[PDB]
Amino acid sequence: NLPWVEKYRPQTLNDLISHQDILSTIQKFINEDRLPHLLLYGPPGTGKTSTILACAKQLYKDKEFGSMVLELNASDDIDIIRGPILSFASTRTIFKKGFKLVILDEADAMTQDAQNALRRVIEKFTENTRFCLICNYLSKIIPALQSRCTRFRFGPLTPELMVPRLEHVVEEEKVDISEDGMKALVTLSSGDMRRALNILQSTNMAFGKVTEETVYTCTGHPLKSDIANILDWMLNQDFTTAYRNITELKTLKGLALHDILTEIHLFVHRVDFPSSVRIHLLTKMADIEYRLSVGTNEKIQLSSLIAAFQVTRDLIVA
Amino acid sequence: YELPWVEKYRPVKLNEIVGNEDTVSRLEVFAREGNVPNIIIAGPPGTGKTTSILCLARALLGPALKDAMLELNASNDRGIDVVRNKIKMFAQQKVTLPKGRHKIIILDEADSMTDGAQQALRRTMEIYSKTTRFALACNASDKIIEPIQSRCAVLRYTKLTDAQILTRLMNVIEKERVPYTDDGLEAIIFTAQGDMRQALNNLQSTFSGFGFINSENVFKVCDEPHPLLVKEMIQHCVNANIDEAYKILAHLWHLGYSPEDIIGNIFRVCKTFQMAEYLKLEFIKEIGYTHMKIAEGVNSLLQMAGLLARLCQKTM
Amino acid sequence: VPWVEKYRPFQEEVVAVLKKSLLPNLLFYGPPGTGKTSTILAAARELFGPELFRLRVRGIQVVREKVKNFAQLTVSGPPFKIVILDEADSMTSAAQAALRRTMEKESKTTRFCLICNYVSRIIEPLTSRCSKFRFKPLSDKIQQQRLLDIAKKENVKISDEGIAYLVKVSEGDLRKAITFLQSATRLTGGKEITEKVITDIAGVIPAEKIDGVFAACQSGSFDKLEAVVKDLIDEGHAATQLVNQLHDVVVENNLSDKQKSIITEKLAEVDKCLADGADEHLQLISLCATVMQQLSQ
Amino acid sequence: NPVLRRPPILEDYVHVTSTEGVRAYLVLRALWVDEFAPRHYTELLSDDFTNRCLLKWLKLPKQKVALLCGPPGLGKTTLAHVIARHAGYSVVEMNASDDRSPEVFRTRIEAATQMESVLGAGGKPNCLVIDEIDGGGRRRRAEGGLLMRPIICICNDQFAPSLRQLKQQAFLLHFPPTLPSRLVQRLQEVSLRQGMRADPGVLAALCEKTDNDIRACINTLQRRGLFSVWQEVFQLFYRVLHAAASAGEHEKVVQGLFDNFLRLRLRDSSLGAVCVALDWLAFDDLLAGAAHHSQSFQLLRYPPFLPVAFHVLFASSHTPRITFPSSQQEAQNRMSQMRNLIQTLVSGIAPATRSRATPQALLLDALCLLLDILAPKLRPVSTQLYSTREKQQLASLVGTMLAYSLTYRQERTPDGQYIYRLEPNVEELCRFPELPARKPLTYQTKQLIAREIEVEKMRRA
Amino acid sequence: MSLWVDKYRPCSLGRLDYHKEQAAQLRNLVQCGDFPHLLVYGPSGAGKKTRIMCILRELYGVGVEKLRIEHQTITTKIEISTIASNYHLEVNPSDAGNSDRVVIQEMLKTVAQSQQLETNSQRDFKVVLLTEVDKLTKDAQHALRRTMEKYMSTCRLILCCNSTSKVIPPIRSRCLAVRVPAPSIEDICHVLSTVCKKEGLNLPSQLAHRLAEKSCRNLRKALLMCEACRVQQYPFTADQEIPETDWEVYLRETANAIVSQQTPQRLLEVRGRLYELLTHCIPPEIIMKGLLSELLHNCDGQLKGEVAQMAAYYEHRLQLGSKAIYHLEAFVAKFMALYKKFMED
Ligand SMILES: Nc1ncnc2c1ncn2[C@@H]1O[C@H](COP(=O)(O)OP(=O)(O)OP(=O)(O)O)[C@@H](O)[C@H]1O
Ligand SMILES: Nc1ncnc2c1ncn2[C@@H]1O[C@H](COP(=O)(O)OP(=O)(O)OP(=O)(O)O)[C@@H](O)[C@H]1O
Ligand SMILES: Nc1ncnc2c1ncn2[C@@H]1O[C@H](COP(=O)(O)OP(=O)(O)OP(=O)(O)O)[C@@H](O)[C@H]1O
Ligand SMILES: Nc1ncnc2c1ncn2[C@@H]1O[C@H](COP(=O)(O)OP(=O)(O)O)[C@@H](O)[C@H]1O
Ligand SMILES: [Mg+2]
Ligand SMILES: [Mg+2]
Repeated sequence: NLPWVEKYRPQTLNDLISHQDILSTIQKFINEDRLPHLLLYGPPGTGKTSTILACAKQLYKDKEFGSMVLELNASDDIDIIRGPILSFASTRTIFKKGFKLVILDEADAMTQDAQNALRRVIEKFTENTRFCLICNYLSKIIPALQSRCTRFRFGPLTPELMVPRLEHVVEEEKVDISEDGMKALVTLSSGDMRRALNILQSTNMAFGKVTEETVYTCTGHPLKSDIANILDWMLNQDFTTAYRNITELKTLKGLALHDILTEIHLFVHRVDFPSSVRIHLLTKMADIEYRLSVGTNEKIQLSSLIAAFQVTRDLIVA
Repeated sequence: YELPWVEKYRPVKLNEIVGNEDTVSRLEVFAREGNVPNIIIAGPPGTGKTTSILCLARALLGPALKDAMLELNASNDRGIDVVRNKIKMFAQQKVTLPKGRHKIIILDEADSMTDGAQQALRRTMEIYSKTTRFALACNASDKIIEPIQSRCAVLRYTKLTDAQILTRLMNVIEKERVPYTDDGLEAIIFTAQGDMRQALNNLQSTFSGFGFINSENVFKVCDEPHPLLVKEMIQHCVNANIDEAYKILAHLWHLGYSPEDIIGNIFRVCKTFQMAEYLKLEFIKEIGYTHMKIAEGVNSLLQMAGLLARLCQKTM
Repeated sequence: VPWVEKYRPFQEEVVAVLKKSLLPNLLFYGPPGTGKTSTILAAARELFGPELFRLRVRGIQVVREKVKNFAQLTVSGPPFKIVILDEADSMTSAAQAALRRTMEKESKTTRFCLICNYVSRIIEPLTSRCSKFRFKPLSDKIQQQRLLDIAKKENVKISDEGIAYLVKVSEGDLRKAITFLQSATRLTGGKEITEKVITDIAGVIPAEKIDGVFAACQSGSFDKLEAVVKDLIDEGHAATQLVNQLHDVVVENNLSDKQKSIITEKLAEVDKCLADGADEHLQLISLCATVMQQLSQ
Repeated sequence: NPVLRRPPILEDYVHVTSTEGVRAYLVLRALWVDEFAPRHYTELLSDDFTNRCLLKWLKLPKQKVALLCGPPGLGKTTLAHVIARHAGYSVVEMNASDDRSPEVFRTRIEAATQMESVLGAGGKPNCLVIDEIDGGGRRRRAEGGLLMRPIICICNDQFAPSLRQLKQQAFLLHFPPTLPSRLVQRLQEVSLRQGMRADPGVLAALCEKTDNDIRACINTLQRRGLFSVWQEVFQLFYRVLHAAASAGEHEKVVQGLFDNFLRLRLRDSSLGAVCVALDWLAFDDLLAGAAHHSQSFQLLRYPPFLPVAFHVLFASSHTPRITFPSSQQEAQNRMSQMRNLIQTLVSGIAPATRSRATPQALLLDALCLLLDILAPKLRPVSTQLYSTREKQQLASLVGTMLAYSLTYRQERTPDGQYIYRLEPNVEELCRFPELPARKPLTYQTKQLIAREIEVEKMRRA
Repeated sequence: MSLWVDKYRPCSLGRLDYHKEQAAQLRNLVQCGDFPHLLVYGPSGAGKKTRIMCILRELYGVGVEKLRIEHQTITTKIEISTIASNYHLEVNPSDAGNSDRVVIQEMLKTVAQSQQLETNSQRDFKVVLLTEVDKLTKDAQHALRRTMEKYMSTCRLILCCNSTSKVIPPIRSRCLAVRVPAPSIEDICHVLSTVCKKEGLNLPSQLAHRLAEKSCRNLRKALLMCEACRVQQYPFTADQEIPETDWEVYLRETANAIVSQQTPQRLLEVRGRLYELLTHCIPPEIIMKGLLSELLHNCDGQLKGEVAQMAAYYEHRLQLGSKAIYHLEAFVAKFMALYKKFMED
């Protein structure tokens, strides 16, 4: 049927979660008419677009919503700034009164000159037009452009404030889910609600049941047991057998060296290494992760990771 | 409704600009003498280039400013034809002015037009210089072609000192009677980064959000990796305490900050951190390399951890 | 006509769940010979029937606009059309981001079934927004029998150990051994395909050269390393191939753990440098110097 | 220490063992110019070789187009205007102020060239000037082969690839700097019109303050501050002053630092310091590359550190004589000149059905080509048997140089002595200084080789 | 037909002097149908161009030798010069700068359209020859492989490059690699003797060995040097003063100057020498390799490894950067520091 990401998209201010302070502030601005230009930024899929749509629909009824809110996306592209945006901002309303509204999804994709043009347009008509700029990276925004609007950071969704939302979907979409399955669904989501919903739907389609092993296989993410085994092999087994075991596991389960390397990073900081050993390991793992980006041979990088660990064994034992 | 403080308290005369004092005095001298040559303004954003140019044009032309001044922005079309058609015809346009006055063409964000547009603008600047003057403004001086700078008086602007920012902010506070505290002023100055526009906008937003201005509210509305925590980060890096530095970094990452923000704030703290100059240069170079890695796509937490490790090993 | 397209084909199960959707975006990866395109074509034919045909897709703006022109069109009514975009990993990062945006605002009418070589394709549609599926490569034994059959029907004079060598040099995937065999029989004229012909075709460095390199490293005289590296470069062998083969040799020798670790780390650095286009001769000289320093103690 | 000999009693752990198997455990956890513009030939200034030699060519020895070269400030813009005024000819000038379409080029130039004047017969001849040359190139070269009235295009380099195609039909002048010998006096009679008094010493200082720029000296009757930051960094917190006062241009500061730090003589075993400085320079290069490869303006906050990096490293008392950087610019323009010479050489050789070798390979291996044409200096005289079998000799050399289009031609230095230099002039492209200089071929031998080349050209029907 | 390099270049595959097994394999490949795209690679001066010319000679008639100058333009407009014949076109697209992808696409379009104009007397396709493919950009190589897939039936591609490191795997995965190793010392001796004998001369074996070892197994270098030493003095002796190119000598003198004195003034002099080297458009990698090679002749055995590793690291940094002198200067300074430390200890 309809994918659950929009099939259960929030529709009112009450449906949103974990941002109650931000929603309260925007509601106060709306009620007191002091609504300034809005700069919303954060990790992907935390409900920024849904939040601003909910606020706009609260302020504007659907009869006039189309004629008083110009929703646009930056990746659809400078002519956007000088064209539809300028035309919309350069006239007052059609039916209602008050300020209009422009929502610019994925604002970080605009070029610097385009951002300067947008800044000039915004300053020209700040009285009767308000701009909501939505982006993932704040650093992509020209400092002059971000000096015209209030910045709101939408942090990632903490589990206990996003678990109940998933439970409603489970009650609605009849899929059996275990406790460890739910925990793994939260962990792989990493505060991303869209990711959580997509993983849930893909797991349900693949097997009809949600469990830690099921979701880990569906997403291809390595299991914690596998990472522990790899760490134990590097710390204990000799180089040849450690390489054989790691290569066999990786080719059997289709693991990716990036996820592997991230998980051993987490374990390295979890375990109690000596300070110098930890520094050496961090420097190395950073170097390997850099090497993967340019597109090197993965086998050599994996063996280099093993090498980085294999050196410490004599150092740690002493 | 009320105007934004960045406009409600925009200076209207060159006498009330807290920017580079020598350049401001030079602009006042140009306004008095009248026959100002073509001027180019470059520097950090929001230091008052646009305000200075507008005040100069208003002082020079006075009541004739309505029809003797032409202004183009990035919001307008500054294409190869526009400079050939609008600029040229405006230059040819007949306007009677006092002896020391000339038609002023203002091109803010002058760095934004292409190479061809500026090449065409060259001759029009050269020909009609007897009656038309140009007031360019840009953030990066390298973007405008060398002949244009050769036939103009390039006027550099700099990031305003914290004293000037404090004076302007305190003036605005007296205007608005906003309650404050020294910690809030230090925080707003730090968030300003030498930018009057940024400082005023942040102060107005902070006052709107919470009224009384203190460091807590300032960092609440102007959310960023807190400079203090970054200070303990760098201090731990100096003392080679990699574990504590990682603890702070992991706390910041779990707070959800993007790695780009964290690294930028780390470098900003490394500006004023009291620590050995050679070691500070080493740290700056390493942070620059890590920021290279971050900006080109490799933005994992592992990269920041490697940064911390290498900073720890720089002190050995 | 190439023999790869002639005979290109386990995972018929995924077709059933696609037909069960009566729809997350599909992502198919794995070794290229796993028949992913054939699988998705068969699934589309089964789901939509013979009377419903569909687009298949090098630029990014043109691709995305064509996606709008198709998905914007209505359908007779089945409800959702699934877009292919094979060779997804070949797309640049900006192109992949634009394609990700194009995936939105069209999910209400059309869906996407991307085909790529896994992790090489960028993150934000790879994580969420797509239902991933891995296509396992055929087992080495089955590939050996398949290549034996191909040699028999195409009367190629190659021995069984030659087939094993051929499937070895085509590590982990099919249709590379097939095209290697076709090129080999066309170069040899079909008279005989020896193992050295396969070695030359695949670019593999002969093991004797690796043995000579190791002997020079063990000698302890830098002049011998200079001479052997000069000779190896003069032979035209790519430095990446030398790095790979010497890596495979080193990782399974009887060298000490410290020596193996240092040599493999140096190999990784050299491979990274070669990825950026550094000079082959200098990188090989440095790697052999490190190997000397480890082996001379 | 975190290492444990034996596994912990009540907390999680991971075990690590050495190569031998000793084993250990670790816890896991969780205006004026027009007024005083020259009127006739009497208003020209001294020490100028352009106005004194353009008139001879522009009289009615048969060149078609002109060119501008040399440094500015020589009055090249008013050169043609004054020449036409002296000769009575008309003047036409253009620029890029109008849209420069090729059809527009035809409209602007065909009328100016091929049409007479609606006036008396005296003013009918016209002079044409093109400004800001940098589609138009093919248009200017199209009519340049069959026009009558010469046209001047404003430029500074004679080695531009587009300009040399027109340069071969140009009667170029020499462009010496215009000395201030008569500048001071010329300003002196100008002061009579102004009515303001300036001392002759003050006038000379003003001439030197503007590098003898007449355009600025006239307006004086009404430089670059990059040396300041160099003085701040090279000689004596302290560093915070630099970051708060180095706000100028950037790349030229980098070039000055790169060109000046070696001249400074703080200490001779400072190889560590120069290594660190070079590391910083490479870091700046990488920053410049990456900030453009990835459009991240946030990445360029660091390069301001490079002047600070040279400080502390090279800070000392007053000592060095800081000079303006030109080594990088000299290297860049000389690179461009050598590359243009490469294209000029290869354009007539490799496409010519022969020379199956890449230009880079030819470049690295062009020295032996000169050695292969050493030739015997016995001065052969007889029309037969030129000192050796001609087939294995000079005839083969002539065929070789004809394949490569190499020729020897007459040259005359300003000293007035006959010189023979190979026309492609690849010795500068191949040979290097500071090495044992091989003796070149004699003047008579180059006469000889040139005449066999001339006869072989007509022999190959 | 004057220079020994071109005069004695063989015309057909059958008359080659070395790698005759590869010549036979190429003859078998061209003899059988379904000619694929080729990726010829090897060190410079090994005969890649000669081998490709002989492949064309076997593939088409002798008329392939009748090359013609061709000039073509592309949209953006950029005009480039090309070399073609009545069955094939040869172009180095890398000379067109970063606009190489569009010129590759346009040239392939034109060749594909033109081949259908009854250019089928012997073969049903034209040959598009690309030199120095390694200098192409990644997007250019992607466009190249895409167009190669596009017009496989109507035209064929032959690629020549000194190395395959910079070639994208997608191109290598769909082209037939033809490795052409540099000929051995003995092969260079025979071909030098064969040229010497066919010219009516006499080359002593010791002189041939000196030429071969000095030429660094680059046959073009060997032939140029042999002709130069012949015109210098026909009666060859074992002690013949064989000349060499000026830039090699200048690089050797630069390395000698580096060794002689480790002082910053000497460092600036070496920088001037490096400016002189780069001016003549010799690639930075060549300068680095030659400098390292001559430096090792003076360094102690225990020091050579550090120097080699430093040279590789700084060359890689130079590849990453844009200003060549910065990294070359850094390598020179680092070498001077290390050599000063070791000589003075
Ligand atoms: N706070 C939330 N509460 C409930 N569902 C949420 C929340 N945030 C996101 N979602 C779910 O994730 C989907 C995607 O959210 P949305 O695109 O609006 O987020 P965003 O943070 O603005 O991200 P992006 O910039 O990627 O569009 C929603 O349609 C909804 O199903
Ligand atoms: N020196 C100053 N004193 C007081 N206020 C200032 C000063 N400089 C800037 N401001 C404030 O900042 C606002 C923005 O300044 P302005 O538009 O002139 O910026 P700018 O430096 O030209 O930058 P940009 O071109 O990036 O917009 C002014 O309207 C004013 O409120
Ligand atoms: N020989 C001369 N006699 C008199 N005045 C001269 C002479 N040469 C130059 N000038 C004066 O010097 C100034 C230079 O004017 P002009 O525009 O011709 O210079 P240019 O050298 O062609 O220009 P540019 O320096 O911009 O390349 C003018 O004021 C001109 O009158
Ligand atoms: N078999 C051969 N017999 C004689 N001369 C040869 C032979 N092979 C190559 N050469 C000579 O060596 C030179 C190598 O030139 P080229 O083909 O450009 O080398 P590469 O293409 O490998 O850089 C050719 O000019 C040719 O004259
Ligand atoms: Mg959203
Ligand atoms: Mg401004």
